[PDB]
Amino acid sequence: GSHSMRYFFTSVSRPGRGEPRFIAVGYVDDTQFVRFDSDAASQRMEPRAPWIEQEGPEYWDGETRKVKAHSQTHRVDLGTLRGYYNQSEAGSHTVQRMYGCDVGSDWRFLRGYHQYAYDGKDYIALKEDLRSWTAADMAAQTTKHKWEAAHVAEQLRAYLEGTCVEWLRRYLENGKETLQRTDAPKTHMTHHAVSDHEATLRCWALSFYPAEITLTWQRDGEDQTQDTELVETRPAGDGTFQKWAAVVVPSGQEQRYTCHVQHEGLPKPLTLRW
Amino acid sequence: GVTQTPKFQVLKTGQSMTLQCAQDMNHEYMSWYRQDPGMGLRLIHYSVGAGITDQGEVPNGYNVSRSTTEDFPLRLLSAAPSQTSVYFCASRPGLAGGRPEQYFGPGTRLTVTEDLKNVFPPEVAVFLVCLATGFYPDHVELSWWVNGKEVHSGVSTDPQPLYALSSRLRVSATFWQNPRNHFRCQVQFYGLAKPVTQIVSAEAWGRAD
Amino acid sequence: KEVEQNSGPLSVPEGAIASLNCTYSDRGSQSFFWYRQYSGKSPELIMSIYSNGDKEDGRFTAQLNKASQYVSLLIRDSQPSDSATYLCAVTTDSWGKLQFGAGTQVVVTPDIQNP
Amino acid sequence: MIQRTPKIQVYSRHPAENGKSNFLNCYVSGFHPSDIEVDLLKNGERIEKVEHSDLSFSKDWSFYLLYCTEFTPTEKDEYACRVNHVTLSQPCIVKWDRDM
Amino acid sequence: LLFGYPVYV
Ligand code: EMC
Ligand code: EMC
Repeated sequence: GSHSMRYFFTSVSRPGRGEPRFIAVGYVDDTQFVRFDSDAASQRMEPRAPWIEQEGPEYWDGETRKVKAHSQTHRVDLGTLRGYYNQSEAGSHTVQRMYGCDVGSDWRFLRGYHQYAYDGKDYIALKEDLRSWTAADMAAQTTKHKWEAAHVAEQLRAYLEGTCVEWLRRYLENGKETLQRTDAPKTHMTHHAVSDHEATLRCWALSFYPAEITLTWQRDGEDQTQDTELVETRPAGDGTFQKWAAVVVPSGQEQRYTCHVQHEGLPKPLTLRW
Repeated sequence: GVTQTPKFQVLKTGQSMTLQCAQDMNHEYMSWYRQDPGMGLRLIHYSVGAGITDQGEVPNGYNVSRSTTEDFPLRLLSAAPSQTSVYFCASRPGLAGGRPEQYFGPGTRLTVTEDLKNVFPPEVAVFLVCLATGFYPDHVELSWWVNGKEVHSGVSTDPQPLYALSSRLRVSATFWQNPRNHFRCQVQFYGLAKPVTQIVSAEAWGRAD
Repeated sequence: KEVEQNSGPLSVPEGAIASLNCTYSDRGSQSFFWYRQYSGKSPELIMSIYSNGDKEDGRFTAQLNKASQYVSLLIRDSQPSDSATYLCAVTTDSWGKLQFGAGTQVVVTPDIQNP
Repeated sequence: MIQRTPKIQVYSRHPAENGKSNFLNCYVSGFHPSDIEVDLLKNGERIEKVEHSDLSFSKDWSFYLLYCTEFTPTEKDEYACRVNHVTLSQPCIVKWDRDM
Repeated sequence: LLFGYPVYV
């Protein structure tokens, strides 16, 4: 019964078009609870879950301030990075950052994270020991020394191991009904005959939460999933998820094929026979 | 670290004055406080970056700028008697560093009067105790100087002027009863009639008895 | 946000323990400090705690109880030079405002053996 | 720099039954850069009252977004999604198929 | 709750 809290930040330069775009989103498992968007009206950190609303003036004032600090640091970084790589002022660039923490079944600290990317790939990441940095290139080395001198990992470690887990637990309790919930998938199959000699079986998992799930096609031991089509687990729109897998089984062997559903809301892994 | 000038300052209602402050730590966040006996420290103004400036708890009567990141001057345009207090300047790294610690500057003591007739330097007298009396404002730096070299060993002056101020220098009879050693009680006054900043001293020689 | 500090003057004999308490209101506070201010001087930093626990470096010991929103400072082996007024400060972020307590005065009286 | 083509999925929130109210979804995922243009279509015309989500991304830095519109499906109505991204030489339209 | 000490790159 593990959990995790994560924050995602996105920065995009707008060449010839003013200030860059800044989006910040916070999540507790698969459930988002806050957001900040530079294009939005309020210009403050906002709630996206019902349980975060009864937090108070001091919470929203502080979160707003802190989100503006991150936007400022990012806004400045876009210029810095273009400097390091000597890029033109003509092109648009992206910076993304993520950090959070995972707690075990007992809600005690497990893992801590802090990654940073530029133009879609890793630039610099804190190591699992929360005391070291991994640089992606010579330019990222500049940042690494700069951060070592600035004592940043020291600061993150304190946060990711403490505050982060302290607050997560706070949210877990406050969102007791929503977050600590677990929904088993409403599974079923479907068969689409292409012709007299070509059949398609589709395993269907629907209405499950969290999104963690693994679907496997197996013919009494046969590793068919190696040749199975699986779609990215998608959101239904009401807090639950959906996913499916399908294989082209030549008419006849279809009844020997069975699907395997894996989800935390199911005691024993379901095996559906056709 | 954080340096700030002047140390002391007397002004009369209406006079403008600017308290300079500087930091060489490459900090982006500097602030100004005033410390009064009944409230403790109170923020006046602060700045998180160059060109960004915001009012604090008691911004009334103060002006402030920040063209560079290294200095953050506090400007009073027309002095007021209520502005009499101790001013501490301080700085934090801001977005330039992960160390949360805020550092204070040495401090500047200011006093303001409405119809100036005051500012009387003190009158020092040695008795071993010393005594500076009748001075105003309470801006004094007092020390003991034996044979031309100040001592700190047995010196114990009062923490804050009672203005008047007392001080002790207790040595045993062997060093005092030596006719050739001279003690001097020096008092540095900060002032402006003619009561300019002065150095009023008193003395006594090691008696023979 | 506000910080409430110990009390008035705390007098302790030279060699004893001087223990100070501090309490804050903003639950989201992330950084905590202790300053020492000698009469007629500027506040000097002496302790910083970023995790809730016991930081005992030097002759000073600092405790942080986030759940109870409480901070401590225990001065072991008290010297009369310790006589100063101690200020508790707390903050949320790098752009947050530092907030101090009214300050608690400590006076370490020296051991006279005979008067 | 990195360039990734979006994977598009047009489905509904609940099993489609003509005449009943439902929600049509167009989930676009795995793209990069972030700028993307998504529209839900009915009989080849733009649907105006469509909601989109807060831009986020996955472990591999690729972005994901959800768009949706409440709707009552029929036997004759046609619904699709229209996505535009720099990796697409021309807008990509994905029709809604009620099995999926 | 957000982190309180971001630093430029
Ligand atoms: C953007 C969720 Hg309909
Ligand atoms: C592969 C064209 Hg949408």
